[PDB]
Amino acid sequence: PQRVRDYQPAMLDELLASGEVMWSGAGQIGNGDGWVAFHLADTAPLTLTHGAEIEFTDTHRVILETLGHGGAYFFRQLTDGTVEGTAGQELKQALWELIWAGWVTGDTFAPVRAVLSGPRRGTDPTVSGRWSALPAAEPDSTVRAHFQAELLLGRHGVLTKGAVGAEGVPGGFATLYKVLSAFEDAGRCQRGYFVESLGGAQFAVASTVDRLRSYLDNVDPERPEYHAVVLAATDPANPYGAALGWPTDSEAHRPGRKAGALVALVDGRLVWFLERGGRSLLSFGADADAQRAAAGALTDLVSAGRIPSLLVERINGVAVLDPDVDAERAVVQDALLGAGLSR
Amino acid sequence: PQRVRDYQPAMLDELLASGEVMWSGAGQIGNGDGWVAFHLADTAPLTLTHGAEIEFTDTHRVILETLGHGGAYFFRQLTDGTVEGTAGQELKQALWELIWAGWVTGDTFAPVRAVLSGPRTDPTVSGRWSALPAAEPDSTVRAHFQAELLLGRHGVLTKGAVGAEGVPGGFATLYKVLSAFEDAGRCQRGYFVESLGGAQFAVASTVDRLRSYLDNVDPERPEYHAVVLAATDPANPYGAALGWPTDSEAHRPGRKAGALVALVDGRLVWFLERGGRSLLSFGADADAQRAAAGALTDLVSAGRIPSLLVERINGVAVLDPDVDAERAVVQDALLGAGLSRTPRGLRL
Amino acid sequence: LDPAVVASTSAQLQHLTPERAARDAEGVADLLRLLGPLTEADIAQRCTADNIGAWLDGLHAAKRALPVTYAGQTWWAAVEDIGLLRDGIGVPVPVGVPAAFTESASDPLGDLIGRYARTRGPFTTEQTAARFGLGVRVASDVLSRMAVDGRLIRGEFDAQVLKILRRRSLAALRAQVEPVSTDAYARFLPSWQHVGSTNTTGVDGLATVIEQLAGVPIPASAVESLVFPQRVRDYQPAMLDELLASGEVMWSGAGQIGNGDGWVAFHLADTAPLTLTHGAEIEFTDTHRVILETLGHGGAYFFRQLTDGTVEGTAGQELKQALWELIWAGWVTGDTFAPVRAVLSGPRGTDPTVSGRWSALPAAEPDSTVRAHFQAELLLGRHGVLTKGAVGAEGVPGGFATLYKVLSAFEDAGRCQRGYFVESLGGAQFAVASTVDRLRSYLDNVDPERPEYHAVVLAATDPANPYGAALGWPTDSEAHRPGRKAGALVALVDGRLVWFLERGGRSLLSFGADADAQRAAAGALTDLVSAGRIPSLLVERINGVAVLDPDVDAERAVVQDALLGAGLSRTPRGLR
Repeated sequence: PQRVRDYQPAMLDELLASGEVMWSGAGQIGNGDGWVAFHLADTAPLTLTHGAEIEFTDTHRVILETLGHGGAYFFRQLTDGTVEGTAGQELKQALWELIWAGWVTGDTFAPVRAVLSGPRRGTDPTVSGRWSALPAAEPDSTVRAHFQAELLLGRHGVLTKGAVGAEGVPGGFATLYKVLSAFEDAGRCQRGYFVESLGGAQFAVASTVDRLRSYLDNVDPERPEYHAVVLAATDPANPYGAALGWPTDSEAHRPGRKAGALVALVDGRLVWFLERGGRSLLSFGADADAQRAAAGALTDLVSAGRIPSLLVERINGVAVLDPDVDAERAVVQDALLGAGLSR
Repeated sequence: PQRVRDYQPAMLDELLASGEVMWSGAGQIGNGDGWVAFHLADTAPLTLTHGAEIEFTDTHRVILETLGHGGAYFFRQLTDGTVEGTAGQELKQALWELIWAGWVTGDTFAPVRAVLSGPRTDPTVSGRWSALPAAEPDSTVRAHFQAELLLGRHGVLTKGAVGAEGVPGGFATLYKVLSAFEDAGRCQRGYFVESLGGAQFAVASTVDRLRSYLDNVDPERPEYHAVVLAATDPANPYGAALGWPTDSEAHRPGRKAGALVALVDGRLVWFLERGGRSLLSFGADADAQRAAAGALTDLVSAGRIPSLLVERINGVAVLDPDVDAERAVVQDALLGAGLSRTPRGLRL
Repeated sequence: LDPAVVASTSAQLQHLTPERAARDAEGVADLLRLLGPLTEADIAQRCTADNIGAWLDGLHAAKRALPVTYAGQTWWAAVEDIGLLRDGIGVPVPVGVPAAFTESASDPLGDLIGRYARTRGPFTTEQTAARFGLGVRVASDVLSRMAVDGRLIRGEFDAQVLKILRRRSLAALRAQVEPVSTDAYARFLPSWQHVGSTNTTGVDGLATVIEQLAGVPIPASAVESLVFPQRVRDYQPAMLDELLASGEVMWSGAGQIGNGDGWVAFHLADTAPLTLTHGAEIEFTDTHRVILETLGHGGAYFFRQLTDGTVEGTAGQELKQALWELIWAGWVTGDTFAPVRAVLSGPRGTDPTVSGRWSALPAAEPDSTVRAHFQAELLLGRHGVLTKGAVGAEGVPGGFATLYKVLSAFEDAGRCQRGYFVESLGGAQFAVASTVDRLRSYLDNVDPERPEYHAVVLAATDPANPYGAALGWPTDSEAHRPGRKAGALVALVDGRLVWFLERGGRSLLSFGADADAQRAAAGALTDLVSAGRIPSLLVERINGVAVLDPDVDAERAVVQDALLGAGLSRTPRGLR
């Protein structure tokens, strides 16, 4: 809802149920939430993963037999054993263990809205939509490499040694660079020294670099714009962590790139950081009311209802709020109080 | 959207996919209009009907025999290596003919929302299409469930409503089974509505609710509540239990699809036919037409119905100098409600 | 205990009246469930159509309401009680039963006699032993232990039945119908002011809610947050501001709050100089004098037009502090409700909190008979039955001793009918006639049933909250005593006032500690939080009086468990 700008959860279920995209969960946080990775129907076997190598117990073995031969099935008909009773309730745990593994997917995206709500005639929603086997991901070949390269060049503006490290392609940058240079030799891409760091091998399609050639700070003295944007740390749009390391300033404590960690960043400089909600803050750099724009952004979020918490913000990286207030820390709580009570 | 005060269509597809209801259309009309019959999923085999009979060409058999021993599929996985170019148009036309007979069922209400949108990946066949569970064979259980369901739907089950409703064995078989109910005691067995003049079984509790609405013995000005209804939704007693007023000796209205009966304070004042172009005032009374007109205008302005700019009556359609009294009141009513007059005689 | 009353009441409790009889095949099973097992020869006395011989077989075939042969002759009993009765006395249930609900996890004979007593009138200890096949003294053993619990008490030749028998007998002693319990009035007053009513919607519904809530001062913070949006089902703060802009209601301000949430008080425009309190009579400096000069002499003016020559500066902030206080007196109103929406926002080019046109309120009517007549009729409109109490909180000038005079002219001429309507209140209790018929509902009937537990949450200073105007506060605790205070929540399930939240989550009370009934108020308050109607989430710092994490209080043990049932978590409170 930060990019679409007009999002109703009934807009995703519509796209899902048509058969345009695939759900295809993979990974797990624990106690629900997990790690969902969308797809597209035409090119699903290309941009999918192999598997998870789960234990494959017998109650797992019965499911994959039914879903194996055909298309989508409901919960109540997944097997013959009655869903009534513990033998029925034990199934849903055996299934959601198969989901996060990435073998079966539900096409409605109602389930993974249930497991987010909480642990609290088939009234339960946690297994409601019809579940289906997932198409056998095409084995790595010459075509999967080409398509993945094009996809990466489309997702990132430029493709560096860093972002390939975060994306975790099989074979590392060493193998991908082979096909990247094959492109630029054939055309379809040009390799230049586009951003001064990150080494001297950055690939980009010649259209992007035009846009990127904008946004440069012109050679003039001028008051900065002080723009503000707030992203999840583990959001693709977040550079810090991919092709851009975390700031060397304030590093003895690792901010990291994990779930629920907001990253408020004024136009280019990483200013704040949140962790496991609105609890622990990290002020990497300090500036005069540049913190104010980030505070405005966080407050606009919590007001709009996008992020759940009310941002207590009780701990700083040194945990100095009430005792022995730091002068560099004071600006943080001050710029915050002008925005939000922090309570 | 009339009996669910707030209804956004995305509210329905939330049910269909969850697995609690089954749409199962079971009757075809013209082109781009059908008979859908929402069943519940717990007791679907009971309220379902046997599959219709059709030509059963070979491509139909291809659509089946795959949906048969399986749960459900997308449109593409029905057959293999057939694109929307030439075999698709034959496969699709084979599908929408297989569903109006009632053998397959969408996993959501998205396609039918399109097939009505008129000819203008394709939206016409999107969701998963499932083979449909065979209807429970007629037995004693089917009979009891249908009888109890009918009693739940209509207030006082009559000999009439069983007529318009399609039940095997006619009203003669129900009276045989409802007598078993009256013996056990789950039904009142009282002469509740007089003109029906039969045996209305009803229920113990409903009668207590039905005994209200009884006209008060003293004289009182009427309340004038106008409630427009589609001519064929079960909340329309006429044509099923009450029967139509005998007017227009030759020209007779019915329960046609797309017609509107606008009844105010119980009595029906008007009748629309096939989306405008015919108004069938039945013994009008002044200032009652005002209420029905207000009903129609709030309906069209809320958007639930495509506007009506085409108007006629029995034979006096538009600006007949032979103007009658009964045609007058209709005019004085429609102009007062603000409906436009003489935009054109026709419409292309 | 009038022998006449004790007859009918013991009759209609036993479902013996011609009205209130089973008319159905299932209305018979409801007999067997409400009161104890009884013989079919007896059931025939309850049901209307006496062809029972098939109704009872229908239940047997459907495997419900099985028959048993214990205690001499055989009589039927509900399946749910076949488990209890089995272990109590007689042969056990046949193995044909599903027996899912049969298995007992507690003492049978402690519950088979209880319902048998709660149903009938005053009864002898000799009869129960015959009905249940017991001896003689073995029965008196139970009646003894039953008296210690609070169920069985003496009734002259059944504690809950004695309450009813005393209530009806006395009410029969004088010639008057039995009054509804004060709990029933607490259920009645909200719905008499449209609380949670879906009939009311749109601006034509808000111009109804106002005319009834006219003249009563309520805090600006609660308006359009907890008092209007509860009764005007959909409420968008324009439809109020659009009303104000026309000549329909005159938003007036009375009282004063340090925070800035001034006691606003709405009035219709036809009847303003009646329901308008006079004024405040504060000292008048130069600025206050110059405002009243212009702002009163003509119709109205903008903000900038009040002063002259010097538009703004350090003089702008002082005059904005002069006017915006002159309004909290009641001498000047705003032409819309847009400024006050800003003052609640706080300090957070043009400047709000002086936006709209400003005007001089009309000269309230001098105290006379017309004002008193109108005020009495209005109070009869707002409260259901106005007692000598609620007039106290409304603070009409002259006190109840001045109202009883003119209110007697009404009852004499025949517009209202005094009586004794609510259980425990004054003897005056006036009421219009059409209301009293509605009040005859909400009358908890004599038979025992499972409570409804339908929670509603008000603001403590909301006119719908009866507690503090008509009903007295529960005297549960004397040290920490609550009252009608701004921004306080009163959550009440059936009129019981189960909670009292104060000043956000800062304080919580536990008046009616009931299992399974704290949860209803918890759920309602959580819905208020989720819908955003409450301005802020709840914090829940203290409970009772500052209960700390160790050393759980027994009376308190259930309140926290109920709070856990809803969204609120175990995060340390006010960690700071």
